[PDB]
Amino acid sequence: TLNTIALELVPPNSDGPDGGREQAVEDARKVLRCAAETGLAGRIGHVMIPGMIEEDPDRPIPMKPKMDVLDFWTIIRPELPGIRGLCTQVTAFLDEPALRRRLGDLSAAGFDGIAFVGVPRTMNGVAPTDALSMFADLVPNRGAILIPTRDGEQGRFEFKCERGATYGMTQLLYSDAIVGFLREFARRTDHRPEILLSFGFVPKLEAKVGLINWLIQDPGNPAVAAEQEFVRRLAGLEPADKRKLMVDLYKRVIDGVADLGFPLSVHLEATYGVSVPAFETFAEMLAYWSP
Repeated sequence: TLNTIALELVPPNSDGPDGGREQAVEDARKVLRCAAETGLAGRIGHVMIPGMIEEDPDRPIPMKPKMDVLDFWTIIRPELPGIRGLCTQVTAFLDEPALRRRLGDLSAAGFDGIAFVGVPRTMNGVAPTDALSMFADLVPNRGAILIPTRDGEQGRFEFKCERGATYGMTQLLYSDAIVGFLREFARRTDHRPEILLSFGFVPKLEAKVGLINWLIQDPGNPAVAAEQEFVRRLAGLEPADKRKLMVDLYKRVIDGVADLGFPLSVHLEATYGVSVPAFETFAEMLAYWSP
């Protein structure tokens, strides 16, 4: 059981003369600063470093290269004493021996959990679900991605638990759909993976860029339609009003799943960047319930 507060920390752009090293150091320090200014010093137990970033084909300016998960971790680990590592890992370009070597490298560096994921839309090894069960003593927390609104997620997530998933890291949660999912999942199955509950701060910039709106989109799915409308509302609200709405949602989710039998961790995300306003919302969420 992780039983932790994980912060999403995206590696910096490596296109510059220094490869993003100084940017990585300022990122780690800004995380500690925001936590300190909001009353959450020492509360974060893990950083969640994504090894894959969804690419939107319709973004005009292509995404600059990013640091490797492990290169990024090597720089920020001295800056984040006591905090452990989580990550996502693309497995499509790793055969079983190469997967063994990567798992060993991550395990040695101090990663507790790893979620295997696929490649972006615009991109061309072991399948993520087949990797869950391989070399299970290395990075023993093996994660699957859970999207409770997705069609057929019940049988999909159930099969991933069969195949060795020990925790589920959810897509960003902007409704209480996770409550109905886990209730039905606990009714149908004995599987009780730890659920890493993902909550993402929404700033006013979402109203212009629409990044989060795109990340969660699911055309035709009315449940996601409701969530996108919730995100669009949040983005236009004044800072205090949106903090209350996200905290209320947080309470509905925690209160909805608290008696279902799944171990709970919390996954904090700030899609547009770590900020003090983001951590002001995080703090009030964790003040209601915290792992």
